[PDB]
Amino acid sequence: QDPTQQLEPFLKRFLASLDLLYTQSQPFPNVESYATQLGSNLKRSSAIIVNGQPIIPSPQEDCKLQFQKKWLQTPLSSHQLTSYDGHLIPGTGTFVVHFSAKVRFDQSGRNRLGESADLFQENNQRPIWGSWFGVDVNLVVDENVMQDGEIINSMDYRFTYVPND
Amino acid sequence: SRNLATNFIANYLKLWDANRSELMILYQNESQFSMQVDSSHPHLIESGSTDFGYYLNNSRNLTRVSSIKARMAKLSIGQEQIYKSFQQLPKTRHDIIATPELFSMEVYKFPTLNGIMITLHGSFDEVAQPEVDGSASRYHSGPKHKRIPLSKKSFDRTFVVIPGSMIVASDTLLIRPYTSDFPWKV
Repeated sequence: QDPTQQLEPFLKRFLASLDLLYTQSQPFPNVESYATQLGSNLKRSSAIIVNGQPIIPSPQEDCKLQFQKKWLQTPLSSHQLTSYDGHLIPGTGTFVVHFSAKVRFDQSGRNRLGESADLFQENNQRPIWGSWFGVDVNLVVDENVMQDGEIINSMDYRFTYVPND
Repeated sequence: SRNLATNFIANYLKLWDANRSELMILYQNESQFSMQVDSSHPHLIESGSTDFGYYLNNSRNLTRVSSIKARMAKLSIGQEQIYKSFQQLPKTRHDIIATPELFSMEVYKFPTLNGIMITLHGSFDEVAQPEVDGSASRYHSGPKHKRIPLSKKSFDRTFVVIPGSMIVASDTLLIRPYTSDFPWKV
C-alpha cells in the first residue's frame, strides 16, 4: 500500500521469532536468553489470548513473560504466512493487522533445547515436521512498524484447524 | 462487553444474511472494510478444490498483491465503497441461532478510543450469487463467464467497534476453505 508495505517483513520477523532454533560447549542450556527472544515484538503488558484463553498478569510476571514461558514449552514450530491485511485506524497511532498462517510442529520428541524426556521408554537430529495446523491471528501494532522493538499492543492467536495428531 | 458483542454479532449476521443495506448505519466516512482470500488454509479433506471465483478479484491478501494501485483499490473507505464491496460477496446463511456451536469468538479492549475488538470464526452456506458480479450477460452484470459454483466457506471476521451509537471503524473478512472439523467442535 502506502502504509501496509512494511507489515509483511514485520510479520515474517515476528513469526521467525516464534520459530527460533536454539543454538550453542556448556553443561546446561541458556534458557532465558533463548526464551526472551520468543515473540520479542510483544510489549511487556500486551493483551494476549491463545485459543480463547487470555494470559492473566500476576504481580510477579507480566503478560509477555508468561507467554514466553508457555511458548517455550511447545515443540519447535514452523509458521508459514498465508495471508494478511491491515487497516491504519485514524487518530489511534495503530494498525489492526488480521493475518492467517499454517503452522507445524517438531514430532521428534525433543523440546526446543534439544532434549527428550525418554529416560524410561524403550528407544544428525533434524526436526520431523507434523501436519499443518491452521491459524488466524489478530494484532494491534504501533504505526511505526520499521522498528523491531516492542510494538505489539495485543495478540489474539487462534487455531482454526488441528490435524488428528 | 461479552454480552454487548454477542448481541452485535447476532444482529449483524441476521442482516448480513438478509438485507446488507441495513448494516450501513454502522459505518461512517473514515470506516474501513476489506476482504482477503486464503486458498492455502488447512482444512479437513473429505469434488476437488474450493472455487474462490466470486472472491478473487476483490481479495486483499497483501502477500499476493504487490502494486500500490491494486492494494488501495481493494480497500473500501466510507459507506458507499463498503456497501459496493458487500454487494459483490455471495449471499449467505450463518446458522448462528440454531447452531451457535459452529462459531468461536474473542472480545477484548482496543487500546484507544474506548473501543472493543470482536473476532468471529466459523462457516457459512452460500445461498445465491452476489447482487453485483465482481469476479472478472442477462443472468448477471459485467462480462460473460461460465457459472461459478456456490459452496460452504470457513471464515474469520474482525470488527473494531467504537462509541462514535456503535460505529464499525475497521472490518476485515478472511475467506478460506470450509472445514467441517475445527478445535471448538461439539
